[PDB]
Amino acid sequence: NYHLARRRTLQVVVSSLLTEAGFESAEKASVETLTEMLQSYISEIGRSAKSYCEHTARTQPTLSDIVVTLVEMGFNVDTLPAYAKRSQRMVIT
Amino acid sequence: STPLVDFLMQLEDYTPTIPDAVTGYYLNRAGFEASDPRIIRLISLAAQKFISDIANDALQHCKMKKYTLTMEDLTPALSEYGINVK
Ligand SMILES: [Cl-]
Repeated sequence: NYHLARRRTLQVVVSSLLTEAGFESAEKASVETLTEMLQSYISEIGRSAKSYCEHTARTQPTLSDIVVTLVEMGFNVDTLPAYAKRSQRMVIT
Repeated sequence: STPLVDFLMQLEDYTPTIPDAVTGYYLNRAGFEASDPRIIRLISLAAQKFISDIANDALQHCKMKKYTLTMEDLTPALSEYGINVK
């Protein structure tokens, strides 16, 4: 089913992120926590972005809109470019 | 100079660890939708970093005693993300 597939995908994502952070193992509870926090954060961005973009006169959301949304959420966008370069090296296994 | 817009432009090049479809699903679930796939990728990377920051925070705790993430180390890293404090 689709929910299973998503959960498995996020598990692998979290696994990759933990491996990159320097962890070799993890308690099941910690993986479950971060899997939950990951999907919920994406949804939170969605709500925030929805709320924000409803103020613009343009039908289509822009990248600029999303950057501002992240700032509104207190996300430090200044650090993203550096992070994106590392992530590109990252591998799933 | 311009390290941010340089990043935004080549979003089409990056392939985040989170598939676009999965990020898309959770965004569309919050009622947000975007045709520009760079928007999806930006959000995927922000979400990834959100978790990476927590993982790094946890590791720093684990270094205060080859590395195992435990709830003992992860719990303190969640202090800003609990109940809404007024
Ligand atoms: Cl779900």
